[PDB]
Amino acid sequence: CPEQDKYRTITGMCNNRRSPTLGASNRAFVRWLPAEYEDGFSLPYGWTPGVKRNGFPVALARAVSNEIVRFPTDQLTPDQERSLMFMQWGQLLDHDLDFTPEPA
Amino acid sequence: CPEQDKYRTITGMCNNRRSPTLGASNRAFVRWLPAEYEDGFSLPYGWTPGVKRNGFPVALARAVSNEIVRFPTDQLTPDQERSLMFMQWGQLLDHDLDFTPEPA
Amino acid sequence: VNCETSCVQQPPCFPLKIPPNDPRIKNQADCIPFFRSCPACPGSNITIRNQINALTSFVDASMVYGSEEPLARNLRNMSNQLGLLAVNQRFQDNGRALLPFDNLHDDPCLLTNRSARIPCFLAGDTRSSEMPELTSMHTLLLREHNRLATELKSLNPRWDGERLYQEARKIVGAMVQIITYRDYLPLVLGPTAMRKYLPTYRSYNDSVDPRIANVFTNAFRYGHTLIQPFMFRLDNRYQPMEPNPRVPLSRVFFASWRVVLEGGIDPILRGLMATPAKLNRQNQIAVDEIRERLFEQVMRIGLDLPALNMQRSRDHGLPGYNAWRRFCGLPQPETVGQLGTVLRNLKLARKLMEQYGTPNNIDIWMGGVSEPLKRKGRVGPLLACIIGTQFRKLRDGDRFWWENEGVFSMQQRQALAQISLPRIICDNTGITTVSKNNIFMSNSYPRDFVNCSTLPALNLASWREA
Amino acid sequence: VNCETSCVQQPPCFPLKIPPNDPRIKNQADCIPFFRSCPACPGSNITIRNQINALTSFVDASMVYGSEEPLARNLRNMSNQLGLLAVNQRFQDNGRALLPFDNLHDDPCLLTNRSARIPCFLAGDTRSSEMPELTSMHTLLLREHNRLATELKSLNPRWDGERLYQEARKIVGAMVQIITYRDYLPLVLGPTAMRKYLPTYRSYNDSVDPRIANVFTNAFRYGHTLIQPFMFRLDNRYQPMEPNPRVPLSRVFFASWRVVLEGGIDPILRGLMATPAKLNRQNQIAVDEIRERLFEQVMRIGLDLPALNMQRSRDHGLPGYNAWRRFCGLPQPETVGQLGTVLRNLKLARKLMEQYGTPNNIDIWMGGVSEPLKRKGRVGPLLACIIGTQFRKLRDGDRFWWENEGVFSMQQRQALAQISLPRIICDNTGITTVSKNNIFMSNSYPRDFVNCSTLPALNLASWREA
Ligand SMILES: *[C@@H]1O[C@H](CO[C@@H]2O[C@@H](C)[C@@H](O)[C@@H](O)[C@@H]2O)[C@@H](O[C@@H]2O[C@H](CO)[C@@H](O[C@@H]3O[C@H](CO[C@H]4O[C@H](CO)[C@@H](O)[C@H](O)[C@@H]4O)[C@@H](O)[C@H](O[C@H]4O[C@H](CO)[C@@H](O)[C@H](O)[C@@H]4O)[C@@H]3O)[C@H](O)[C@H]2NC(C)=O)[C@H](O)[C@H]1NC(C)=O
Ligand SMILES: *[C@@H]1O[C@H](CO[C@@H]2O[C@@H](C)[C@@H](O)[C@@H](O)[C@@H]2O)[C@@H](O[C@@H]2O[C@H](CO)[C@@H](O[C@@H]3O[C@H](CO[C@H]4O[C@H](CO)[C@@H](O)[C@H](O)[C@@H]4O)[C@@H](O)[C@H](O[C@H]4O[C@H](CO)[C@@H](O)[C@H](O)[C@@H]4O)[C@@H]3O)[C@H](O)[C@H]2NC(C)=O)[C@H](O)[C@H]1NC(C)=O
Ligand code: HEM
Ligand code: HEM
Ligand SMILES: *[C@@H]1O[C@H](CO)[C@@H](O)[C@H](O)[C@H]1NC(C)=O
Ligand SMILES: *[C@@H]1O[C@H](CO)[C@@H](O)[C@H](O)[C@H]1NC(C)=O
Ligand SMILES: *[C@@H]1O[C@H](CO)[C@@H](O)[C@H](O)[C@H]1NC(C)=O
Ligand SMILES: *[C@@H]1O[C@H](CO)[C@@H](O)[C@H](O)[C@H]1NC(C)=O
Ligand SMILES: [Br-]
Ligand SMILES: [Br-]
Ligand SMILES: [Br-]
Ligand SMILES: [Br-]
Ligand SMILES: [Br-]
Ligand SMILES: [Br-]
Ligand SMILES: [Br-]
Ligand SMILES: [Br-]
Ligand SMILES: [Ca+2]
Ligand SMILES: [Ca+2]
Repeated sequence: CPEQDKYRTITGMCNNRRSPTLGASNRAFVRWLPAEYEDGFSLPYGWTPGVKRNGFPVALARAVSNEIVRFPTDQLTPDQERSLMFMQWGQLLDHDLDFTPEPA
Repeated sequence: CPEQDKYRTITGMCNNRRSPTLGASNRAFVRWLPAEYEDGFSLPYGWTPGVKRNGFPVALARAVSNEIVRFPTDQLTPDQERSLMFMQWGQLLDHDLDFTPEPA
Repeated sequence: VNCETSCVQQPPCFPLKIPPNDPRIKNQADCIPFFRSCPACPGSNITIRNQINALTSFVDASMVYGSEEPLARNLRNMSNQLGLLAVNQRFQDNGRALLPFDNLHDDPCLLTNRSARIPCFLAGDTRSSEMPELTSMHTLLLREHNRLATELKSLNPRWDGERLYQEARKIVGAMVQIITYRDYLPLVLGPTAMRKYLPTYRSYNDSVDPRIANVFTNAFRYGHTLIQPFMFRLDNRYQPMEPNPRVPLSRVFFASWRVVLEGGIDPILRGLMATPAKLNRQNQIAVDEIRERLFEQVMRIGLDLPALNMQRSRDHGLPGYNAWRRFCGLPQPETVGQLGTVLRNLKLARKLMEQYGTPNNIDIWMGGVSEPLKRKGRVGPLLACIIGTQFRKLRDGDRFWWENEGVFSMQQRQALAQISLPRIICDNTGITTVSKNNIFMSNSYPRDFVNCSTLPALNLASWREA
Repeated sequence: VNCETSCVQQPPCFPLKIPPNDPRIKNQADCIPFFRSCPACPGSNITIRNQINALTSFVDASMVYGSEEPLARNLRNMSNQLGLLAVNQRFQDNGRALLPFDNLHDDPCLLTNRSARIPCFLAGDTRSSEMPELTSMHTLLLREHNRLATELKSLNPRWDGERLYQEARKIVGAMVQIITYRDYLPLVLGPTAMRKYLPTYRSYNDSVDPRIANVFTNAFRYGHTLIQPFMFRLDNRYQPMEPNPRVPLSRVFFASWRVVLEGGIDPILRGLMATPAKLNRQNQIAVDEIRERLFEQVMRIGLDLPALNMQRSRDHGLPGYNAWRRFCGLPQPETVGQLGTVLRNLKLARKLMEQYGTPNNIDIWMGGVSEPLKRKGRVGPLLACIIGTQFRKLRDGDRFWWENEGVFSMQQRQALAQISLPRIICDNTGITTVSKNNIFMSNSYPRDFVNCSTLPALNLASWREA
């Protein structure tokens, strides 16, 4: 890291001089809690048939969405004190903060 | 991880059910603070000639040892309130807790 | 194994299986496509699998400028010394600049309208074309950068291209920080959570880890609950702009052609300002436009965004609801009765219990969006803790935070204190009537609107080098 | 390559550079041997390099049983159903068990006495032969395991090998936890730091991270300041064991032959009980036996343990003194004056600043051992915080903590509460007079001693299956 600079680097490198990669791009996320995998180190819960999580069957993501998230659109409640721009700034801001790469 | 167990595993595996590798052998240490490397990710301070750590030269470990740690053996002070066994249990306990492997 | 065309579960695919009596997919041999997030350390029999953030964590407008040097370079106009971002060289929006096109191998945008032949846009971030309302915001900030760079060239003749770009980039970043912490975050968290997680700023603290936490990537998806089933477009007097004023969201995803061929960003920005967000209710969580028809036009099957969020949290090895409550110092309900009390909704607690068996296994996005919203806020206690904690770190642990001593002068901070999203819209669009501050609260025209003329534009006099 | 035989700085080596006019290493271009700790994720251009713990973090006597299954099985006597640990088949210590020999590729113990031909010992941990005193403790617990297994076999005749082994192993682990937390840590931390970091155990908490922190591997090396320059051997009346009762440490490292051929473990264990440890003082930190002559018989030149500790902290990317002070909630000295105040020693602070320039750069081991010792403790505030925090986690985060509900019966816990290191020595050696509790404080014969006959044996009655 340069002893002195004038602006941000494009990658975020050197924002934190004592630990130069913190906040920079193409770096592993920090864990606020230890990860919980089916095998303890790499497989996601729900990967292996019959394997439970903490004493209970893993619920299919699609089943939870069908059962709890699904709702009749005509019931939709317009937020009287929020503009749709509130949603949009959110997405825009999320896209300044994190993008999690996947294989093509 | 089995449902129930009366004994510890040899590797420490499954001591923590939600995250079964926690405390288990051949795993990376947990970081209580972000690592501080010369290049931010791997080179140790003292690796690259001319590279300072936070504005000051990296002090040679052997120089620190010579100037600050070295002392006349005949000046050694016997601890009136501790046995040598106090030292020895420490090392024995240290060897129950951690071993940082190095290539042969 | 092709995760997009096969339902076989093998690295790196983690297809969502289909339950019996599914409302849409009656074929249980089918599945919802899912690619596992890239591991930080591939094949390791030592590390606990982690995922990667491809962007800078800092609120630095990296979605405008890019998070990698090649890209940041390719996004600049390097044909003169004006320090501008490159614009579209084939189309303009009523005289104004569009984002440049991208060169994608399997461009999804083209598939949204084969006739149009309009590819995806190229930006600081790779998702700018995902919805036209997002594309419009990228386009806005792109224009603001160039405008600033232009005015900056006026105030300081000597400043070269590099200087112009960086100084303009610095103001845009500050604008994103200001809009975010002054206007956006308080309405996300509410009064109490804002006081708690974002106390008054003091100054840069180099021990404050500014990295995005794995859990944030999923919790901040709380926004999916705010999505309306339509893209709303209005004319200069905020009336429905025919012939397609209310297009289903399932026909706007990656539809860059709509920005280019259907009126530009003005009708889109007006729609964002004068249309109410959807409110998150405990039995009205997320609309089918994203739960049943996400990306329908650009792949073999419609996706389920809420389902993807829960699949992703497991892909990422994220702890369940109670672990996150504990982390946040919030009580951890163990019985359906306890859950009912925390949720102030016995019916919802029951549904969650019958799906998960224990509140310990509720996926973080599902549990998070399930809590009743805090007063004058739009998330519950858990998400408030997770989002507020994240943003405090992004603020306090940023050496270039706009308020940090040394970044801007006292008079420069005074000048930036006058910026607003409405103002930016006024400076880079044909729209002359804009929402009153706070833009994220105002949503009813003409009641919550004012002319641009009454709003002072950023005074850059204190940027004079003289 | 071979980091042991050249001074080239290339992976995996990080040789220590020598300062000009070094009192020993006069060729300034030469070096002190050093191999980088294995990275958790080799050659990664994404991950922040980290190091590996090859052991179980838990206080579970893994230094006895092994932390890997194949080794674990190889330490066990599988020639019968007595659930015993394997013992040396070539030698005995006055009719008692020694550790078996290991099968090393470049056995360093062989080098300590070429004519004796005694290889290193095989144990749960690979460093058992590092010094005979350590070897003696390893041997003691091996005997204790076999003793417990035998006693349990008489009480529970139907119990097979596996059961006896597991039950004995469980008791041994419990003993190590008890001696460590009841007798050892209080004398490390001082009463104040003990109440602070080690409050009354309540119960197992599955959310407490029990992993060893990277900095602890370096901070717990405070014990190096406790090392005397000799191995003291005493006869059965606690007098000097002739002809050589005081062996320079530089000639006992990896000297397993001394255990086998020079009197076994009794003289060694008496030596440990009736000789004071070295007191750490600010101008008497660590002796030259380890600072100039560490491992002299098995290396090209003597190593420097203090200097290795500092090089190691850098290899591991550990933050400097002030960052650790901050982590611990302790005031961060920024000037020589301030450091002088914190250390209660302006001269020392001055020497540290001449070497380091800023307190922010002082290595954790060096800063840590420099601090004035807490009352009735053997470390300062910084090390107290780091060590205390680590042991709390190891206790609270261990599902098989001896006091955790369901591990042992109430009757068993009461029995275990009566164990002590002095009694274990009585049970497994020819020593009949041992130290008064606390064995870690007691250090003067005959004053601090008593007959084994006045110490009751562990009551195993409550292990009998009804
Ligand atoms: C079981 O053990 C759990 C772990 O406890 C730790 O280890 C044990 C051995 C003890 O030493 C213990 O003292 C340790 O805390 C324990 O869960 C823990 O509970 C605490 C208290 O609720 C949680 O702290 C809260 O954290 C949240 C989130 O921020 C934290 O994490 C981030 C990321 O690392 C940091 O940047 C923050 O600084 C925090 O460390 C905070 O929002 C919250 O503070 C807010 O609220 C308090 C009260 O109003 C205010 O004082 C603050 O200003 C804030 O407004 C706390 O700091 C901790 O996250 C959690 N850890 C885990 C792993 O879950 C649990 O309670 C134990 N259970 C029992 C029965 O013993
Ligand atoms: C600069 O920021 C630093 C980081 O601050 C955190 O994040 C920012 C964004 C804020 O939200 C802030 O509130 C957060 O704390 C900040 O340094 C931090 O300072 C605190 C307070 O001194 C430190 O907490 C202390 O930690 C030690 C060590 O244990 C911790 O770590 C272990 C293992 O990793 C965990 O398991 C523990 O739960 C802790 O998290 C504790 O020993 C200590 O608690 C004891 O002392 C108090 C007071 O006597 C008692 O009441 C308790 O019962 C305990 O006996 C504290 O919890 C924190 O470690 C430290 N973080 C870092 C990175 O250094 C710094 O002060 C800021 N400076 C300025 C000028 O703002
Ligand atoms: C136009 C509205 C939005 C979408 C269309 C959309 C889509 C997604 C998709 C496809 C993902 C990935 C799903 C998966 O795991 O496979 C996704 C991720 C994230 N979102 Fe979404 N989103 C729209 C809108 C929002 C809003 C308003 C958000 C915030 C208020 C929001 C957030 C997020 C976050 C943080 C993620 C993770 C990003 C990463 O890769 O790190 N989204 N969204
Ligand atoms: C007979 C006394 C002791 C030694 C001889 C000895 C030697 C070492 C060596 C060679 C290392 C590694 C040095 C390096 O990094 O190159 C070392 C590491 C550790 N020690 Fe040492 N030690 C003796 C005695 C003690 C005592 C009394 C300790 C504790 C009270 C103590 C601790 C440690 C620790 C925790 C380590 C790191 C272990 C790891 O690999 O994780 N030592 N010691
Ligand atoms: C660069 O700037 C000049 C002047 O504004 C403009 O004519 C040209 O189109 C720009 N180039 C690109 C690629 O945007
Ligand atoms: C596709 O774009 C064309 C312009 O090429 C436009 O005429 C047509 O309306 C669009 N098709 C749809 C289905 O919207
Ligand atoms: C196993 O135990 C039996 C009886 O204690 C003994 O004969 C034999 O030497 C032991 N074997 C080993 C390898 O220790
Ligand atoms: C080496 O060991 C032999 C026994 O094999 C012993 O007689 C001799 O004294 C030892 N040498 C030294 C230098 O101690
Ligand atoms: Br996380
Ligand atoms: Br650490
Ligand atoms: Br273009
Ligand atoms: Br998106
Ligand atoms: Br208008
Ligand atoms: Br043997
Ligand atoms: Br050792
Ligand atoms: Br005796
Ligand atoms: Ca960013
Ligand atoms: Ca262990």
